[PDB]
Order: sequence, then C-alpha cells, then structure tokens
Amino acid sequence: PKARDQAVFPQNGLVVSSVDVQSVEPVDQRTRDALQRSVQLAIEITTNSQEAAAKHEAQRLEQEARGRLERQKILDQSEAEKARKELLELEAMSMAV
Amino acid sequence: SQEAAAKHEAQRLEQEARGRLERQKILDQSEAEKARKELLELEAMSMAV
Amino acid sequence: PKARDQAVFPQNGLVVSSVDVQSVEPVDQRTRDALQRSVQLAIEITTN
Repeated sequence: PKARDQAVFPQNGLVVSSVDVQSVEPVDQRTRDALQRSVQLAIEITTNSQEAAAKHEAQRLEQEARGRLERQKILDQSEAEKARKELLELEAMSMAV
Repeated sequence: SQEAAAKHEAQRLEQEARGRLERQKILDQSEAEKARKELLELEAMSMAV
Repeated sequence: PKARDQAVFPQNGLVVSSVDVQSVEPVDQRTRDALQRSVQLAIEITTN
C-alpha cells in the first residue's frame, strides 16, 4: 500500500518500508544551483579538451616528476655531449693518423 | 579527476618520500656521471693506445 | 497511467515509477544563459 512518501510492503513473512525527506526553501534553490553549476565546469573542461592540451599536459606532469630529479633531461644531454666529445677526439685521432 | 592529476600526483607523493632522502634522484645522476666519467677516461685510454 | 510529471507503470510483477523537478525563476534564466554561452565558446574555437 504505497501512498506518496510512504513505501510499505508487508510480505508473507517480512516487512518492507521506506520514507524520505527532501527540500527546504534556502537549500533547495542552493541544491538546484549546485546541480546546474557542475554542468558549467563540465563545459569548461570540454572547451580545454577541444583546444588541445590533454595528452600534452599529461606528459608534462609525468616528465616534471623526472624533472624533480635535477632537470633529468639535462643529464640526457651531458652524455650526448660525451658522445660529441668522442667524435671530437676522433677527428683529432684520425688527424693524428 | 577529469582534468588529469591522479596517478601523476600519486607518483609525486611516493617519490617525495624518496626525496626526503636528500634528493634521491640526484644520487641516481652522480653514478650516471660516474659512468660518463668511465667513458671519458676510456676515450683517453683508447687515445693512449 | 502516465500523467504529466507522473510516470508510473505497475508491470505484471514489477512497479516502475519516475518523477522529476526543474526550473526556478532566477536559476532557470541562468541555466538557459549557460546553454547559450557554450555555443559562443564553440564558435570562438571554431574561428581560431
């Protein structure tokens, strides 16, 4: 015998019931306002997604972790310079020959 | 969560613990430099030959 | 027996129901305004 906000159901050997409470003038409007605002943020992130960023920034954050190392990437260069150095002395070694 | 962050920040906190070591990551580099040094003296050793 | 914002459907052995709430003077206009604004940003990114 459900009746508006009165959900009852006395089963053959079990009793089911449920009743809830909602809305209050000041908070009702504030609740609705909240709901409509979340849509805004959604559109906002959607716009940024339409532009580009996304994967690019993902890679940024990932690499910044490596950045905290001590500019990780510069290390990659130091060894590269080493390789360049190898060639320099080689140009001299071949010139020595 | 929709933007990104998440895993990225998780890794941050985890690594910061290692950071408190004394910039853990720099140590990883010092040894790497050692390896680079090994090559330098090798370029000199091979040049010595 | 649907009746405006009163969707009910007592199946042979199941009860279906649904009712919703929408619009409030200040926020209704603000909602509509939001909807029309998203189109602007769309045109903006389109121009670029």
